Amino acid sequence: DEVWVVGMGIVMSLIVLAIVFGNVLVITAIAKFERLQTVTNYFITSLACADLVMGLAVVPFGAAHILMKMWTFGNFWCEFWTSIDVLCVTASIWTLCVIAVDRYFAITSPFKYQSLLTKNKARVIILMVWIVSGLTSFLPIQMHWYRATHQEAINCYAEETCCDFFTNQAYAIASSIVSFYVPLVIMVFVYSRVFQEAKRQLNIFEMLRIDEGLRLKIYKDTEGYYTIGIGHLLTKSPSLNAAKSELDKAIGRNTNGVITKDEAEKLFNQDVDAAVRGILRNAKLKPVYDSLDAVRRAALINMVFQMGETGVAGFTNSLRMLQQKRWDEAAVNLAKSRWYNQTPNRAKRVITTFRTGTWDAYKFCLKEHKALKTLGIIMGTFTLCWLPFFIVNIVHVIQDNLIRKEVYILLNWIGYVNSGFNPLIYCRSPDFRIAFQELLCL
Ligand SMILES: CC(C)CCC[C@@H](C)[C@H]1CC[C@H]2[C@@H]3CC=C4C[C@@H](O)CC[C@]4(C)[C@H]3CC[C@]12C
Ligand SMILES: Cc1ccc(OC[C@@H](O)[C@H](C)NC(C)C)c2c1CCC2
Repeated sequence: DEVWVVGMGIVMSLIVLAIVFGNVLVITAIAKFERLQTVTNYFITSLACADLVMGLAVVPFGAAHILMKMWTFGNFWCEFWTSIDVLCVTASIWTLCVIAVDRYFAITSPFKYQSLLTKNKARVIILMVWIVSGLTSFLPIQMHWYRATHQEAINCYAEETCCDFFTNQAYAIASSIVSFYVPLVIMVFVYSRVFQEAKRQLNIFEMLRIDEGLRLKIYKDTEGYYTIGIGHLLTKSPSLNAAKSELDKAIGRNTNGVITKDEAEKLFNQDVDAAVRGILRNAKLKPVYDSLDAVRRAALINMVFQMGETGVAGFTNSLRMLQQKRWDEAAVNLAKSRWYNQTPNRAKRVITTFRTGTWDAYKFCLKEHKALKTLGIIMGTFTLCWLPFFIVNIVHVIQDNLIRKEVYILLNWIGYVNSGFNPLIYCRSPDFRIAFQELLCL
């Protein structure tokens, strides 16, 4: 009825507007801020382009097809529109598969979080995805290879006002597997390894980068002591000059209370090295360290880094039970300390690491790991929005009379609405957040 059509009209207009605004913003943000011109964001540009082309050239014509209950745009635009629709989905899922693979080679390289690809190579990859997926999208449609031979389909082909996507089973099966299932299966398989590797490759340096933070200017501790870099304690003296001298001495140049990322990592290495040397020189800590596994050793190094060899050595009953592998018993004693009261968020992560012997407490804490999670969210949400439609479509092939037109259209629009979601997910990135407020003049 009238109220449903007008109400449907408003909702669809907002979907078209949300997709277009959101995706133009992404493209603009990457194009204007150099810090965002990265290989990963070049693939995100490929994905935002598909979503923009979806939002501008696909969804408005689909909306008009639903509202008008017919196709008023002619047979040529009908086949062309359908081809663009398929291209936008094929290109998107292959771009996500490329991201997964790129992230895999990155995490399994000594560079860890940087692409092994150059921007030129990445551009050529994107161009290859779009050309190939465009060839597999447009050719079977223009050539009419997709066409079904039943009368309901045949009548619809000859009718200029009918643009119902009737396809033969071989086309529906073949194009779905190659254009959607194969890249999806590879993406989910490869990206689960990326996540596995980020947890597996967690070390003491990332653990402390997480706990201590990074500051290139002098700041105050929890104890209010002058610090810089990754928890590098400068002096217990309440003089900023005393902190500045000690800094100038450490680095070996006129720092003026500021250091480089190169200098921050340099001090950090010495500190972590000293913590380990201090453990190996302590009679009370060395047997505890020898009995611990790789992960738990990092938790112990962390404590020595924060409190010092002597401080940790005082936890005589905890250390005894760490040695005796009585983790939950050690955890209780460690919780019943001044250390836990002073730094509860850090202590709980360290205590958890001692209990589990895993990195689950440091899961998605690093900014690079947070970027990986964001990319996983993009992939997970695309899959959730498109898979019900693709399953129902390949089930309509096996069992002809499954569910009706209204369910088929609904599930396609679930997929469509995904083109509007990605700009909101990039809001997770602080770099993207700043870019947006800058472009939106907020
Ligand atoms: C209907 C069809 C033909 C239109 C498809 C639009 C085409 C022209 C778009 C979609 C995705 C686009 C690419 C998206 C990603 C990048 C990375 C960017 O840093 C340089 C350009 C480049 C390589 C774009 C070139 C143009 C491109 C291939
Ligand atoms: C290879 C491939 C790629 C994308 C697909 O769905 C997109 C879907 O919005 C369809 C085209 N829209 C109709 C409402 C026109 C499909 C295939 C195979 C059939 C379904």
